[PDB]
Amino acid sequence: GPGSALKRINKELSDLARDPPAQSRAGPVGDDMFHWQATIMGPNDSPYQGGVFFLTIHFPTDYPFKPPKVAFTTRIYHPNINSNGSICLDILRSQWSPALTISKVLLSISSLLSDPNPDDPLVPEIARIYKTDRDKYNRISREWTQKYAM
Amino acid sequence: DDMCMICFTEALSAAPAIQLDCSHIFHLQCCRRVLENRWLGPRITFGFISCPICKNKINHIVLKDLLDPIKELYEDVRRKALMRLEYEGLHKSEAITTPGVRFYNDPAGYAMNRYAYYVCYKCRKAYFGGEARCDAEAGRGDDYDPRELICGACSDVSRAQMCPKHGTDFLEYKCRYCCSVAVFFCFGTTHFCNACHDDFQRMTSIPKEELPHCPAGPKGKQLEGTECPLHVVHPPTGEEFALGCGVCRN
Amino acid sequence: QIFVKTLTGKTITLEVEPSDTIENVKAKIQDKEGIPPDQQRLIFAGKQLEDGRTLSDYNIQKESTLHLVLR
Ligand SMILES: *S[C@H](CC(=O)NCc1c[nH]nn1)S*
Ligand SMILES: [Zn+2]
Ligand SMILES: [Zn+2]
Ligand SMILES: [Zn+2]
Ligand SMILES: [Zn+2]
Ligand SMILES: [Zn+2]
Ligand SMILES: [Zn+2]
Repeated sequence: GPGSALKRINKELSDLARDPPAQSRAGPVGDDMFHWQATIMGPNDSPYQGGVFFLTIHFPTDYPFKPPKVAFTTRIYHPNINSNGSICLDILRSQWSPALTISKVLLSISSLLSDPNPDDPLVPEIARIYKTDRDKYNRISREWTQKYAM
Repeated sequence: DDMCMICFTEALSAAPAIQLDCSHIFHLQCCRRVLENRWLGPRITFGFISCPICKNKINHIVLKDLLDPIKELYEDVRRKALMRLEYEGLHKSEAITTPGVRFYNDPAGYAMNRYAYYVCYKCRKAYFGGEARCDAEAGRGDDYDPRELICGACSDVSRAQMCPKHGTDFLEYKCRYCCSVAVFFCFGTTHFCNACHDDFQRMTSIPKEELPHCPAGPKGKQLEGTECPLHVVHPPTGEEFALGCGVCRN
Repeated sequence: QIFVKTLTGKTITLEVEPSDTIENVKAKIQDKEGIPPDQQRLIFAGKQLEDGRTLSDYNIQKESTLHLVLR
């Protein structure tokens, strides 16, 4: 049951740190194998460049039939991540498949920083700035990157 | 390899396995769990029935017991959604008629994306719960109680005058506290929209005359302006009100 | 020749010459599993590939792996 979820979490870990996804680290933070920490580096081409961003990950008892709870603990200026570090990502909600792995989530989150989605935004203010004034969006993103993520 | 691509815990060689109509192969026992769990949270979605891999619907003789009630719910919802989209006059919508956008030529697809449906606990049919917000879609998971989801007909607190065309099949209520279609029905008396339910402790406490008046947003906001979001006359915020049949005014 | 992993593991194969623009690799992607270039992103080594750059713009060599993520 949870022993099943655990065998799967250990597999994902072993698979991971022995072939990490580009610009991310992730792993258990204690002896509790259901609670992970992760980092995503700001992608090279983005205003987040050079930032290190910390995430929290909670795996459910019936993984991977339910997705993990994933959040930012680093403050970040982005249309699809709120001030609580909640991420608007389909594959974490309605579009979750048990075929997905943490590698794929982190890769997916990283892409989201490379390229935000303003159309159905979680923070409609930042969404607006992005669509109307890009120069501004970068400045604030980089500025936030400098305050919070370096 | 011989790895089961649902639970990466295995080679298929290990226990009961099956090949879906789609072609690729999984543990029988894994496919069943995927189909028993259904969707995440209260709002009916059908992501879970596609193939982990090729994302064509999962199909098999051995799985018909699970798939059968699902196809019927999917049918029910596709039906209700597509109807609502047409009535709402959004089937000609540009997000359907533009080649290379997500739901090009997919009116049903667009509508089921746009609308939020819930399984009623009393009867067992889907009912409409409003446009799907993003804010609800990065909120809780299943820290919710299915007994509190109840279609308009099963929560008729306003002994409402039925629609001659569609009986009570598409009857919907206002949130008690704002100008939104309701989703939940708690303490067998009180209809709440998604946001107000989240915050029901507060909402219940606010004195009735201190609530926002029409036009009223969730969680106590006063929306600017003069036209009601529901395009209806209704009693002041804080009183129950049956909105009527959902298709026939939309 | 190079590969393309979908998020959900499904791998697909393409014949390509270096100078191939990622424009037409998104196109050559449609020809096989039939998705609109306009919905698909390509990720290589954590870089989101820009439409109309070559592959050896990105140092993509014989038998490399990209990832298709889509909105
Ligand atoms: S989590 C948030 C919704 C969102 O960010 N995106 C929805 C979407 C649909 N197609 N592309 N993005 S409230
Ligand atoms: Zn399995
Ligand atoms: Zn398949
Ligand atoms: Zn009912
Ligand atoms: Zn009617
Ligand atoms: Zn409300
Ligand atoms: Zn109103």
